[PDB]
Amino acid sequence: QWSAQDLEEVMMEALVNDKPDFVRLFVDNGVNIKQFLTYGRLQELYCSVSEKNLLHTLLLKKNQERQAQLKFRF
Amino acid sequence: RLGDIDFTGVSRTRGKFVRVTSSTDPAEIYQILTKQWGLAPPHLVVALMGGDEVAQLKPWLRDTLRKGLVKAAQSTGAWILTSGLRFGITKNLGQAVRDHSLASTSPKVRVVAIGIAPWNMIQNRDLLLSAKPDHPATYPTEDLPYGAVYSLDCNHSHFILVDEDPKRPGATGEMRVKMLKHISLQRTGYGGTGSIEIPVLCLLVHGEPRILQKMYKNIQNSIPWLILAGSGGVADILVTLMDRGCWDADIVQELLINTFPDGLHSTEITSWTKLIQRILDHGHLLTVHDPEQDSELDTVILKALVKACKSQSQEAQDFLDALKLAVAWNRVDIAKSEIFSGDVQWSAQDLEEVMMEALVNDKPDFVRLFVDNGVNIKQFLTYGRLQELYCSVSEKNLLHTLLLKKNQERQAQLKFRF
Amino acid sequence: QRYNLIVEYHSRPALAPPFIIISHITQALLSFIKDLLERELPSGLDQKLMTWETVQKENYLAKLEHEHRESSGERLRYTSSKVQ
Repeated sequence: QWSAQDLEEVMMEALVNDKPDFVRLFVDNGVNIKQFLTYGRLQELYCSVSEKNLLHTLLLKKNQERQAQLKFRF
Repeated sequence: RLGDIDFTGVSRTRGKFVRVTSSTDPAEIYQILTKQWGLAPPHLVVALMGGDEVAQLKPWLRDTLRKGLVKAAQSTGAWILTSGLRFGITKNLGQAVRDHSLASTSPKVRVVAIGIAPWNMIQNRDLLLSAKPDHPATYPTEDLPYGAVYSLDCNHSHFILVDEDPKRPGATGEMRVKMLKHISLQRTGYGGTGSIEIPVLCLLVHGEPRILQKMYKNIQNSIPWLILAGSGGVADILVTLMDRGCWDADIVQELLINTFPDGLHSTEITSWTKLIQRILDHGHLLTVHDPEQDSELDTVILKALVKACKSQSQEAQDFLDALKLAVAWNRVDIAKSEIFSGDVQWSAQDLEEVMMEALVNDKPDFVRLFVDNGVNIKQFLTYGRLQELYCSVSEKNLLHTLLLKKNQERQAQLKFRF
Repeated sequence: QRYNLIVEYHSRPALAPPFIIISHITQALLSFIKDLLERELPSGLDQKLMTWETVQKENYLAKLEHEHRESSGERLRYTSSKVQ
């Protein structure tokens, strides 16, 4: 038996590590994205980027610009 | 006790309902369904007889079931009799039905999800107790856990809320059985000219032993039954017993104990054993649907209906209702394999009406089949019949508009439409 | 390019210059005193259109998957695995 609360951590792990098949499997097995994806969780997803892809460098540039103009990495 | 419900939530929807007691005549309920709520007599009735158990369908089996049911129902006007409570497989079926209703280009063909639910299991019943004829009652939708009280599904269009019988706590089951039997004795059309007997069918999804009496009563009413292979409950028991081919008291008792360990009552176990034996004794009314093998719910529905008809009798008139169903669903292969296979003698006069139906509704495969089975076009196609074919155009194609323009010109220059 | 031209002449006032002066004066006077594209829909119609688009998307994806299952390569792979 699989509950939504059980798969939350595993859903996060599959979502961060780019495993679309497992995301599809978990969604079909009771994970309710409406329930699961809060704004805090979306920001957590944005923070845990691979640090080797374009989005990481772009967000780093944006953060440097914000700091120069002036908890979570992004 | 007629009223309307205005569901409040993510998606605003309006739903009708009527209170009814276990002592009512089902004829009144059918009359209000057809006339008061304007529901056309269905071309197919499918009743869900499970899914309220704690254990639920496997997600792949669940989505295949809803997809197949909706796809089979969309062909004609179908009713999906469910316990209209937001829980389990019922919620998914209601969601699929409403989604299909919204994206349906043809309002003529409609898939209606009727809900028959007990009064004692309704949440916030006093909220809908108002039911002002001018002002529909406001109802909030809440996805409650298993528990013992649920909330009415927002996606179910119409409801039949039955009161609990003071004698026995099976008022809803008896009402469902009587409704199905009464519907089985109606005609698909407004008039009995091109109308068939409404094909009523029950689908079993992970039954619990408390439904065996009602299932047997339905079988005694001579209505087909569909069993999901992977459902989990009594469905697996039945499919395994069919696989074995024979049922013995020890074998079925062992299966009952293994599948449902919680139930430990010698009298109840013996009664369930007898009920299973009596249910399987019919056999012709039982059909197994295995999505892992067939995955075409319409095919299994048609096979079950024709099997029931063939077990009933062999006369050509009896098969004629199943023949019109096959014509409606473009199941030339199923019709050829089941109806037009040796046993049934077929005359030219028999197929004339069905030939007309297949010809008008653009079913070339059935036209070919009927021509090869004795229909003589030279005999069949008279000038009057050709004019009848020209009159019954789809009203949505170019020929209809062109003929309408020609008729308007003829009338301006100045029985049958064209 | 034709889309761009049609949009531009859709937004344009209805009188060709040098007459345009009249339309501009009318527009300014009305603005001081007081579409076929980019229309907003009622909530019910918007919801129905969203649902219809989702249903069409599901049908399109199902058609893709079906034509993939009955592709020659997929049939061969299935046959090879099953015969083994």
